[PDB]
Amino acid sequence: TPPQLDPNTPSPIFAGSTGGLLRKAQVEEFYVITWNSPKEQIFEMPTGGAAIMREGPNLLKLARKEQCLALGTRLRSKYKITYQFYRVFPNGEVQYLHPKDGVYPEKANPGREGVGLNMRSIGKNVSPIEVKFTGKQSYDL
Amino acid sequence: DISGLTPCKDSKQFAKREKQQIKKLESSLKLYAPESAPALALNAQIEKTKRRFDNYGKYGLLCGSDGLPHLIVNGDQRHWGEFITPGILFLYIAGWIGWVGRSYLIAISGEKKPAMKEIIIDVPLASRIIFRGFIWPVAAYREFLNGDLIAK
Amino acid sequence: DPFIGSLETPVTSSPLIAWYLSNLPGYRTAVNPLLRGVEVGLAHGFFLVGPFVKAGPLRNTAYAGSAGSLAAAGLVVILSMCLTIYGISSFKEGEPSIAPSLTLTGRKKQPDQLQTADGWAKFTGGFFFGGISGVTWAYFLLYV
Amino acid sequence: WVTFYWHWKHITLWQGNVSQFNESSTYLMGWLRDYLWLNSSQLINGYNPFGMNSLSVWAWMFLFGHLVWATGF
Amino acid sequence: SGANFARAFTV
Amino acid sequence: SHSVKIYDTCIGCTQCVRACPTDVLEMIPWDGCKAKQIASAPRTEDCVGCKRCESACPTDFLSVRVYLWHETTRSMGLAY
Amino acid sequence: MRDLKTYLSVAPVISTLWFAALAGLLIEINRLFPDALIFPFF
Amino acid sequence: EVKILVDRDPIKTSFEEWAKPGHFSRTIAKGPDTTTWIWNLHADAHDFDSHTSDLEEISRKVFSAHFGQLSIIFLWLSGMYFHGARFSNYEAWLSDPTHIGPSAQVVWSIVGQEILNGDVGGGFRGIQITSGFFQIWRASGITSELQLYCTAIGGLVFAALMLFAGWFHYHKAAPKLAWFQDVESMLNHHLAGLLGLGSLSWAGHQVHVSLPINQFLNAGVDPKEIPLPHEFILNRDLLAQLYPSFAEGATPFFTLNWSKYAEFLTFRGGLDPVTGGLWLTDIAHHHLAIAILFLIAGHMYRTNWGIGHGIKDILEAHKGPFTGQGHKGLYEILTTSWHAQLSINLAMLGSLTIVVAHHMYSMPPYPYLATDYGTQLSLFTHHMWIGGFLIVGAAAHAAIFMVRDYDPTTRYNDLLDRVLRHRDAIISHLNWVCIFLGFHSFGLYIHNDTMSALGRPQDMFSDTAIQLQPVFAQWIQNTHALAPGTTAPGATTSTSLTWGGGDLVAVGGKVALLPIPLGTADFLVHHIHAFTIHVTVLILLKGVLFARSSRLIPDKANLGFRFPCDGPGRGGTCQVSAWDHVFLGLFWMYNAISVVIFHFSWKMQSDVWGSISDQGVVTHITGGNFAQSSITINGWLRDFLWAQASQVIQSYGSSLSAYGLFFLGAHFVWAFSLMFLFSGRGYWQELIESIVWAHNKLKVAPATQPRALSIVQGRAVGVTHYLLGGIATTWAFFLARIIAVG
Ligand code: CLA
Ligand code: CLA
Ligand code: CLA
Ligand code: CLA
Ligand code: CLA
Ligand code: CLA
Ligand SMILES: CC1=C(/C=C/C(C)=C/C=C/C(C)=C/C=C/C=C(C)/C=C/C=C(C)/C=C/C2=C(C)CCCC2(C)C)C(C)(C)CCC1
Ligand SMILES: CC1=C(/C=C/C(C)=C/C=C/C(C)=C/C=C/C=C(C)/C=C/C=C(C)/C=C/C2=C(C)CCCC2(C)C)C(C)(C)CCC1
Ligand SMILES: CC1=C(C/C=C(\C)CCC[C@H](C)CCC[C@H](C)CCCC(C)C)C(=O)c2ccccc2C1=O
Repeated sequence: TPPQLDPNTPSPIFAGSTGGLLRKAQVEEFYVITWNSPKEQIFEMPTGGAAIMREGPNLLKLARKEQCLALGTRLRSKYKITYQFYRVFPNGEVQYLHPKDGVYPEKANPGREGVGLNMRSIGKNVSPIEVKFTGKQSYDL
Repeated sequence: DISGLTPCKDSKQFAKREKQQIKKLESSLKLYAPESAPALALNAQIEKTKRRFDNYGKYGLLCGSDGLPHLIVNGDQRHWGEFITPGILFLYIAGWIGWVGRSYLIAISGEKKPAMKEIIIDVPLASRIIFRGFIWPVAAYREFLNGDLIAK
Repeated sequence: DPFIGSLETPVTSSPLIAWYLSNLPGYRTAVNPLLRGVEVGLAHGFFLVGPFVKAGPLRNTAYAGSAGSLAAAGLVVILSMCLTIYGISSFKEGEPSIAPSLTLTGRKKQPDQLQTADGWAKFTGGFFFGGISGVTWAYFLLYV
Repeated sequence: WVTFYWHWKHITLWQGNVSQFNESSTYLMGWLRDYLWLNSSQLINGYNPFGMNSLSVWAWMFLFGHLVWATGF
Repeated sequence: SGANFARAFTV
Repeated sequence: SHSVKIYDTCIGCTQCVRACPTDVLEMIPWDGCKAKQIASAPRTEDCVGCKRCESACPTDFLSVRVYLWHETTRSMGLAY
Repeated sequence: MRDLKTYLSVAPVISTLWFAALAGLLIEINRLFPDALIFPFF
Repeated sequence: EVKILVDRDPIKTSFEEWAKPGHFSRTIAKGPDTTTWIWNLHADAHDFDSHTSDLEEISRKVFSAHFGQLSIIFLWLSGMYFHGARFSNYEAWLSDPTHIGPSAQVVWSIVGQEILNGDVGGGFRGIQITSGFFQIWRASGITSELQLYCTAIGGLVFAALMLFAGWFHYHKAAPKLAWFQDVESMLNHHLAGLLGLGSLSWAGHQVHVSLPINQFLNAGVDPKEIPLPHEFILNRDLLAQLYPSFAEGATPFFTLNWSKYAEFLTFRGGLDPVTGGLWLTDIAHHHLAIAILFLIAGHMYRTNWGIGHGIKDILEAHKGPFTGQGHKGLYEILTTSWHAQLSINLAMLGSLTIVVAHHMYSMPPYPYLATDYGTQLSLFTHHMWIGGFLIVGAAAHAAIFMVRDYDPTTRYNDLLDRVLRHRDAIISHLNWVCIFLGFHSFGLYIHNDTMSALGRPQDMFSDTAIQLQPVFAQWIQNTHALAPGTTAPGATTSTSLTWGGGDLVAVGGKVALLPIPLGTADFLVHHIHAFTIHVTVLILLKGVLFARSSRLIPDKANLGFRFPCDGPGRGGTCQVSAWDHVFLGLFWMYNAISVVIFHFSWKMQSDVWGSISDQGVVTHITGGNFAQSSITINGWLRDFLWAQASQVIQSYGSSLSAYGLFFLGAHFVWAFSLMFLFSGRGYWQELIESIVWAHNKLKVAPATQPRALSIVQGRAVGVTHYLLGGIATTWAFFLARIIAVG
């Protein structure tokens, strides 16, 4: 799948709260979550309080990945709405984060590489004396 | 006699303590009417104190320097009933309890769900098992010789 | 912008409060830091002189004023040392300033020169001079 | 426990009478009343509204230890 | 008041 | 960043993938079991160490293991 | 009647009856024999 | 409209459900596999909201539980009355109350415990009681034992009736949901019926029975010669001789010339010199006025007719400067969830109990109560502990509501959302004020101690070196002293003697009340009180506000109200649930209440209570050293804890030995609690593993596998043991000291 873009999407109706972005947003990074709502309805923000999401495409800014994922999973469970979020740096780079293959991770799809697979039982690991005086670790082998 | 102790029927501090306690009781006895119920209660207390002191003296205990009886767990034949005679009795009773419990557990190991029998005891089987502990040493010794006491 | 971690309230953004806060020496931008440091030090020393001369261990003797003034001078010296240490540890020499470059209107503005090694050094020197001057002026006024 | 036992036995021996320990060491109220409460009388009087003496620093360190122990909680 | 106290020591 | 390792005792019940709150794990096809799939952990740098994945794993001992390691801003969960 | 007996066979009720009976036996023994520090029968 | 709606036989009374435990929850009902099951069966016994979801069943269960509680209370009252009737010396105490100690418990003579039957006085031996029941009975007019027997029988009958009513309302006729949600009728009946008619009837009893009998008792007549209460009702001559106004009958009241009733309905105020209590005429007058006010105020809400007011209309139509629309959806929230009502009622009850304690020590309402020091101390301490516990529980139930009963979609409230949207500012300001208050309040004491230890007594914050006087409190005291002359023309004297100025009141050679001075020590202690209260408020408010979600955990609502943690990650996330916040706030509530009761006890023993001589001088119990010795921590440790504990520890071999035994037992339990508070579960599980191996080696392993207690259970056990030990220690110390010296 080709990653999409978020040029000029509007934002939900909110009155403001003290759980928003901080200096880290200006300094390090933040996250942007976009979805599509069929009707104007009231939902609950991760930061605190209640907001209203408009009909059409909706865009929101958050400080951590956990907040984006929690809001997205609430949308999926309760409203049956697909969602996607990116990460934004101060330099303007935009990185696509949620489903990278266009499919949620809970479902298998060919074309996915295996990472961090140990082909042995958890009780076959070597003792720490074997790996002493070297940088590697027993579970790393 | 033993470890520089004095027999309890010969020491003087025992009598002094008895006199002190009796005087303390009689001081409160005087306040009430002689025929009133508190007078009867205090007279009963005085009689109990005197009987206790006489029994302690007659039982052959050994008071110390300060005036209190001292127990001897050494093993001398003159103090069989001080520690050794009661202790054996305890073991007997104690063994009883343990034996009974063990038996009951085995009696419920056969069924598929023993937890229901553990949280809700049954009275018939427990009553059958209870009286088998009266001869616990013999059964325990026979099981130890046979080899069924220890799991394998 | 609602999603920024702040709120707009009568106290936070009021004409009187904004005007008062935008005139304090620590918030001017086009002024070189030395004068602002001098003003801040003068105010702080003149304020600080009082409690030491009033509640010190020698408040009941004839040595109250001198001991209190000396204690205030010591506090000013320690504060100057702390400021110098913070300036050394925080800002680098050749790097540009890290002040915001645009205001609420969005109009671009020159970044403040206080958030730099030389600017902070000038501010600390001015603060030290102003604090010493304020302490001695308060001592002169109180006991003459 | 060990230090309490040693200190009480030796202080009763030094003071002259060994009957106090022999008669009050067999129950816990004896330890609480005849060892701590009885012996704290001079220690808690290091400084008072009337004055102070050379035992003031020991009372101050007593309170300091109490405060640190309570802060650990 | 004596009878009330004696009620406990009847036996 | 912590270290999340998947062992071969897995049976592919998809519980660990659902339990993760940061989208670290995923599933790939496999042939070592009946379900014909296994887990993998590409986005390890996002792991926060909550150990929710280990709580939902039916096995005599867990087939997914999280070892804590050097901490950072993302793994510590700082919002400022 | 079956379920009444079943409930009366539950652990807390059986335990409290057993402990009450044992406490009564101990109390009566201590009342009959006032105080004793040794075993004088033998 | 308003009507009675019931369901016939919703459930059938059967013993089949008793046979199997845990029928309320399916996972409990399955069967026991480990020991944890047992510990769960008691944890969710009264969690009616989680057994089902329908409101009708929850409401019916709540009604039945209330009936059972009422039956238990009635049984307890009947037992107290029967003990007063049978094993007591009430008749001896009636004639000579000053020299006889109340006692209503007698110990058997089984082992050697007969020494607990101390000689209280009046030819009686028994445990002295400090419940204050004897004063209540004397003020009620009871002068015999047959009346107490009849009262006990009536209480037993009422308990039986309450039990039958509970069974009938749960199993035969269960009210429907619409019946419960009719709050207008409930409020009308609770105000006009329960609170108005009850106080009017009590005023009737006081006017008709208590007043003449108490007049005869105060006149010096023997209790056995006073006429029976019904003779006053039957005979008008006796009342006419006692009160001429009754000779006119009820004619004046219907004629609006009520001044004729000024003989036994007065406005004097103050304390009665003979018994050191409030005038009974004033109390009867106050009860009559309260009855009239409550009957008037109980007809405000519209029920089933045209007239009245609507609660929803009042809430919605209220427009103000600061609120705005504000209260709109509050009616549904407060009529749908039980937890919000529980929280509000708990907070109100706790505050009311604390106010009750303050007012009751300030003005003694019963005869011969002020001169009984043990009763006063016990009542004050008990009521304040109860109030603190209730206030603490309110926050826990508010957190429960916020976690499991709050949704912004169906029911939306503007004020709640506005509060939630800026929690950070609230918490930050509360934290700052707590830090500042604690720093100053405790730094003053530390500075006093340090200047004392260095031989510099002239640099203290004391009454001689540097003064901090509570000027506002002194001004209020002076204004209250000057009020009766000008501000209260009707009142003959001051409302209470606590205000500065006036005269000492003493009964039987013992001081009853005198003005209480205020100095630097009172200033410092009040600021410490404020600091502790603020810290407790901060803990509870943070726990309530951050229950749904936080910056660390953005989905704390899914985990629930009671979850130990989230994991070792994020640096560690132990104790983030609101339950842990309640568990933390319990300790601070305990601290604050302990400090307050210590302050009250020392101040009363130092500057109020004491003895008076024939010449006129007053000698207090502790010599009035509170004003100079309470400004240092060493003074609190030496002059209060060390000095006043002599009577507790030296009570062995006497009639107060049980107090010393409890003194030691509470210490043991307090030390025991740290075992659960400090350690962790894994070590205990790993030890139980080896113990279980040793068991299995001998074929005695149980089917219910042993398991170590869960984390939340361990914390709960620790806090329970800690609180019990501390409270028992204070109880034993206070009671022993005040019985011995008072
Ligand atoms: C917690 C509060 C506290 C307070 C108020 C005091 C107060 C006092 N101490 Mg003690 N002391 C304390 C705790 C405290 N102590 C502790 C914990 C210890 C350790 C054991 C000591 C040990 C100690 C020693 C060893 C000595 C004292 C002595 C003194 C005096 C010296 C004060 C001083 O010169 O500095 C005051 C300095 C200032 C710079 C004041 C700053 C605060 C200003 C007023 C803030 C006001 C803010 C403003 C109004 C807010 C809004 C701003 C807006 C207008 C824009 C003073 C009476 C000395 C003495 O003997 O005196 C008789 C002494 O030798 N103290
Ligand atoms: C039912 C009988 C029973 C029997 C035979 C044993 C046997 C044993 N116990 Mg176990 N134990 C039991 C019950 C029993 N236990 C219970 C109920 C508990 C929980 C309180 C424990 C907890 C326990 C611990 C913590 C330890 C042992 C240890 C031991 C061993 C050393 C003896 C001793 O120290 O006793 C210790 C005894 C106790 C602390 C209390 C036992 C008293 C119980 C209440 C009596 C049994 C009554 C039961 C309800 C009867 C029901 C039967 C009825 C329905 C017919 C020994 C193998 C020790 C060890 O490991 O040795 C190797 C040890 O460390 N036990
Ligand atoms: C004027 C009549 C009236 C009276 C006196 C009361 C009084 C009371 N109600 Mg209220 N209530 C009323 C009308 C009334 N209610 C109506 C119409 C409704 C429906 C809207 C409710 C709804 C209601 C609920 C849902 C609950 C109460 C509860 C209570 C009790 C609180 C406990 C207490 O404060 O101790 C005061 C102590 C005493 C006065 C007890 C003495 C016994 C009284 C006098 C019995 C007579 C009262 C009864 C209403 C009349 C009998 C009816 C029947 C014979 C036909 C108390 C008995 C709570 C309770 O405790 O549960 C049972 C409770 O949960 N009430
Ligand atoms: C006004 C009455 C009141 C009522 C009706 C409720 C109602 C409720 N509470 Mg609340 N609560 C209250 C006051 C009240 N509370 C107060 C004052 C506090 C502050 C401590 C709390 C704090 C609180 C907490 C912390 C929790 C609740 C919860 C609950 C619910 C579950 C009850 C439970 O399962 O216990 C069943 C019964 C027990 C577990 C009994 C425990 C034993 C107690 C603690 C021992 C006391 C010791 C005793 C006095 C000492 C004697 C010693 C001797 C026995 C040897 C229930 C709906 C629970 C919840 O989950 O709600 C859904 C919960 O977690 N409440
Ligand atoms: C026994 C000692 C103890 C002490 C001193 C504290 C201290 C404090 N608690 Mg803790 N706490 C304790 C036990 C203790 N706690 C226990 C047993 C529990 C139960 C688990 C808790 C649980 C707890 C909770 C739940 C909370 C606190 C909070 C607070 C803070 C309140 C603000 C304030 O007053 O601080 C000011 C400082 C003090 C009063 C301490 C004494 C300092 C004096 C003035 C000396 C200063 C000396 C000087 C500066 C030394 C410099 C010399 C050096 C350079 C060499 C404070 C840090 C609250 C908080 O953090 O909110 C603000 C809060 O939320 N505590
Ligand atoms: C003074 C309080 C205190 C007490 C009494 C204990 C007691 C004990 N500790 Mg703990 N502990 C404490 C504080 C305390 N600890 C603290 C502060 C810590 C630091 C975190 C620990 C950490 C700790 C560790 C790490 C270990 C223990 C273990 C033990 C046990 C050692 C064996 C033994 O002594 O048995 C003697 C038994 C008793 C004195 C228990 C009391 C018996 C009661 C009173 C009998 C019941 C009677 C009565 C009818 C009660 C009815 C209740 C009522 C509701 C009806 C024992 C249970 C060790 C262990 O588990 O060994 C097996 C161990 O591993 N403890
Ligand atoms: C102590 C106690 C008790 C007892 C109680 C009692 C005994 C009670 C009583 C009560 C009563 C006894 C009551 C009464 C009431 C009454 C009323 C409430 C009345 C009213 C009236 C009216 C309202 C009137 C009116 C009118 C008028 C004014 C005018 C004309 C017309 C008419 C007449 C209508 C018991 C045991 C239970 C329990 C425990 C405790
Ligand atoms: C706080 C508390 C308490 C106390 C309580 C009390 C003390 C209460 C009381 C209460 C009361 C005190 C009540 C009352 C009520 C009453 C009523 C309810 C009445 C009624 C009446 C009626 C119904 C009448 C009728 C009639 C008649 C008959 C005649 C005329 C006409 C008419 C119709 C009116 C206690 C200690 C327990 C503890 C816990 C808490
Ligand atoms: C002591 C302790 C334990 C172990 C405590 C246990 C196992 C409780 C034991 C309770 C009783 C004594 C066990 C037996 C109860 C039966 C009802 C006994 C029946 C037989 C007769 C005696 C009635 C924990 O599991 C724990 C967990 C988390 C934090 C702290 C701790 C902790 O401190």
